[PDB]
Amino acid sequence: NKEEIERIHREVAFNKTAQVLSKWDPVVLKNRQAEQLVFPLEKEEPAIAPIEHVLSGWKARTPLEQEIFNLLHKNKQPVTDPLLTPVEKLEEAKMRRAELQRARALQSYYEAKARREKKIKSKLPNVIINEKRNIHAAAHQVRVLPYPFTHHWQFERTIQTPIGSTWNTQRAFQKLTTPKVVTKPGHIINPIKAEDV
Amino acid sequence: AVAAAEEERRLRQRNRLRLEEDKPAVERCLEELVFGDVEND
Amino acid sequence: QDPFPGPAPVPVEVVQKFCRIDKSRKLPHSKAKTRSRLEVAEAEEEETSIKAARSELLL
Amino acid sequence: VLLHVLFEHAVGYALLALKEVEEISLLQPQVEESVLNLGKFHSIVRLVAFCPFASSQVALENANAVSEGVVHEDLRLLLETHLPSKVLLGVGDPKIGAAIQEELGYNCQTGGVIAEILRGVRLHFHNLVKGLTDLSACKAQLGLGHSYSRAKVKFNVN
Amino acid sequence: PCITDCVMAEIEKLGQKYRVALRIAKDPRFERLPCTHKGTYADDCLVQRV
Amino acid sequence: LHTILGKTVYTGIDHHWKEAVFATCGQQVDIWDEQRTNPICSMTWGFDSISSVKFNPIETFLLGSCASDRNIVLYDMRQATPLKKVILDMRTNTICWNPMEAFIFTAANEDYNLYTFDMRALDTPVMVHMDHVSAVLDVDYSPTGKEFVSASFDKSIRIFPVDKSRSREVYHTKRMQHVICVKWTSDSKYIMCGSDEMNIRLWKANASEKLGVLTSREKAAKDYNQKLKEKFQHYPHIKRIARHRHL
Amino acid sequence: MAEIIQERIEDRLPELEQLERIGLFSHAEIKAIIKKASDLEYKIQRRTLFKEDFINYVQYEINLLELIQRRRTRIGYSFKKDEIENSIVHRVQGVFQRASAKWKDDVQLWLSYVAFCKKWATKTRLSKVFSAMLAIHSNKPALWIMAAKW
Amino acid sequence: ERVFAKPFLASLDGHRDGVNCLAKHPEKLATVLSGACDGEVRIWNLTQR
Ligand SMILES: [Mg+2]
Ligand SMILES: [Zn+2]
Repeated sequence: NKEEIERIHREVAFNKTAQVLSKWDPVVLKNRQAEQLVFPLEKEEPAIAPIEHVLSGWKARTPLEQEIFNLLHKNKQPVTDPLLTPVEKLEEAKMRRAELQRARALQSYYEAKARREKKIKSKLPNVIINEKRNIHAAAHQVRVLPYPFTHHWQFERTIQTPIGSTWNTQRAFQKLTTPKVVTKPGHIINPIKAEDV
Repeated sequence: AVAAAEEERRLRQRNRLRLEEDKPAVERCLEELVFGDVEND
Repeated sequence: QDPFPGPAPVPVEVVQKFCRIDKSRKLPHSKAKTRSRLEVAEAEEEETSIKAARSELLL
Repeated sequence: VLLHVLFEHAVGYALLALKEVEEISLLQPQVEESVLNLGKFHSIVRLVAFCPFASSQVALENANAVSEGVVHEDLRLLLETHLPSKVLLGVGDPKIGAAIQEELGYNCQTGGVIAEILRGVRLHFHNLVKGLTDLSACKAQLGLGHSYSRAKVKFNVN
Repeated sequence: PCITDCVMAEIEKLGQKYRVALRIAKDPRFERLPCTHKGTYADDCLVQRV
Repeated sequence: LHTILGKTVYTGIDHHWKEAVFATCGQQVDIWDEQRTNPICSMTWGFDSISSVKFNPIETFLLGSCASDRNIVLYDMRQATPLKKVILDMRTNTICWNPMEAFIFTAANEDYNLYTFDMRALDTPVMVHMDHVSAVLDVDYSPTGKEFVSASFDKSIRIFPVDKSRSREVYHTKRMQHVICVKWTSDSKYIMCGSDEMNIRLWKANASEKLGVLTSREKAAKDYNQKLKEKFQHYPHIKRIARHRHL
Repeated sequence: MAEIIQERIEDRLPELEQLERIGLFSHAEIKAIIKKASDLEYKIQRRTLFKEDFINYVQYEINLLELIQRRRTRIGYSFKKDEIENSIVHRVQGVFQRASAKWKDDVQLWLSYVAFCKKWATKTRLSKVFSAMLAIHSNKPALWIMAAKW
Repeated sequence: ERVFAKPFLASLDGHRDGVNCLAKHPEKLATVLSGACDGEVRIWNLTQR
């Protein structure tokens, strides 16, 4: 009948979906245990581009650059460096890979050449203790035993370490006061995306 | 591992011995720039 | 082959000077949730003491 | 909030980069010190490019283009060179922003946080570009003010 | 008629019991004039405008 | 730009995060394309007035829903069939997805409570939040995914940590009544509430932070204060001052 | 005051202690280096700043690098380059970046930075330095000629 | 912290019926949309209030 067919479709659908969601368990557990989280999650390219990235962007408009480029492309010579200038991440692609290997082999040769002349150029008994409790001071001590601590000595261990800059070095102090959540003031925070795809 | 640390201490001492006995004049010029000229005795 | 592999060691005695944890007690903990917190506490104490031991050269 | 701002001055064109800013509460008593105080402004804004004008006649040519809202060749040369090619470029004039987006693929925004950033740049401009040009910034405005005014009215010196 | 910010606040503080008066106060034919006065008391606001 | 005539009164609408598709919830769930005026996919389980529908920001082919039989329905865009249903004691007004955990959502329920669920194991909720005294209307997560804000039929709004059962802070005003809708802004710094006296108010996520640019000494002082508070959070006098909120 | 200075000296401590472990430098030499380093650090963290102080700091670090380089060859110890040499190079790079940010108009400081990058720094750092120079000093063809020549 | 606890910032007015819906703008922080019971939709500038 129609009814029991439908419930089978729900069962097969849920099992496929649950298996999909299981890949997010490693990410969630790591993030909940992380010492510091930076938002937005997406990384940012460093401030200063190292020239070789920049020179790819430029094109030709003046008559000089037109004639230079035309003569280059009609020949086999390339406009820019393959290894130095990165590009956006079939048979022609293999040839460019081969061209990269020859280009990489060349830089080895000149360096292998250079090393030669460099080598060439180089060539209590009486004490009573008041048993009364200090009710004023005890008002400041902790009453309850917080979770997840079972025995009161276990909670005592965590509190011993001082954190002020008076008792600790400056770099030790910074590690002790690392904030849990760090957010850039003006950037939009987006939801997690497949571990940065 | 005690002998390993005991082996290390003499390595420094032998290395330290070799650098004080013979010093080029250029090094003496540099050490005054880096360490200054102070006498405590 | 480097004759001394490890990083620069620090004297144990100066480190013990900057310690405020009672190692004498043998408290039992059978729960992992308690275990994680206690190991962090030793980690925080151990790291802070070591930096002060190196800082003795500043004197 | 990382975005680029284009600031036009009598001495030349300047390109600046914005790192971070508290956008919502910018027009508030405490936060306004972000742009007013020179040290805090240097924390969030840097000068990435500067192309000064060679001569007074060149400065007059750019002044005419900016008033008309067209993209002069001097402006386009600076923009094409040091801007990577997903880019937000801030302009003070909506018309020049539309012309840039037609000439080049950058996205232009004319209002919002950018309006407050430009006032911060204008107030602290002499400090950022100090020493990069031979002729002083204060004299650059005084010299251009006359030559721009003579052109409009067809002044005859005889 | 003119409605100040000081007067409009006093209506809002009255609660839901005076909701009808609040809806009549927001009438597009009215003139809504602002005031930057540190407080809510309105008698001092009007006499100063007068 | 375009208008679509319909036969039933729709109650809610949300848009796909990435694929230019919007779904609306009326008497039965429909999925609509911007370049397609009829619903391409129609989802139904029972005969009900569905109040709200929400897309999932992670694994964006999932859906969430709340209906009039005090039940929550989870759908699936790709396979075009509902996944699972859970019935509570009372109707849930709104459902909100956690933007950093794909399988967590929080439902605002009318029994003065908030329920956090893990959609894999829906038999029991993960946590219960119970500091409100009237019907909770809408919830919304902070973009950091560690906190959310809830509006109530009572004239107050609270902020809860996802792992705790109690409210961290409460906001209230004599002029503000029956907060209906609340949205946490995208930079995790401000909270805005939409209420029924015709005013929208803007609140701060943290009531003591300094919004402007800071110096190294101020930043060092700010972090030192925060670590001090959590170190001594269990002592009696620290608790008394910190948790005292005037109502 | 000395909060930032103390941070920098504690950052400088580990390579000095490793140098003590090498046997290259004696303990009194380490004390003298720490003293002069603190004295030079106090100069460049003041509210009133001068270029002479940055130049003196850079020159002291260069002299220390040369002394270490001369002593390593005599000893014959070539290990742990990263712990000492690279740490000093990053500190000097930070000093140069701060100095160049303060004084953009001075070409001579830029050329000093370029020469140091050629002598001790990775080629990508020199590429970034040339890009930063050509960003603000595009009106001097000689800078373009040097950049192309490199 | 208790001395400096000042959460209120500003209030926006202009709707003539109770607010029922809110939608934030994905690209700009300072733009939000609201919908009232009378049927009008208002776009608000958060920075300019
Ligand atoms: Mg009165
Ligand atoms: Zn008034």
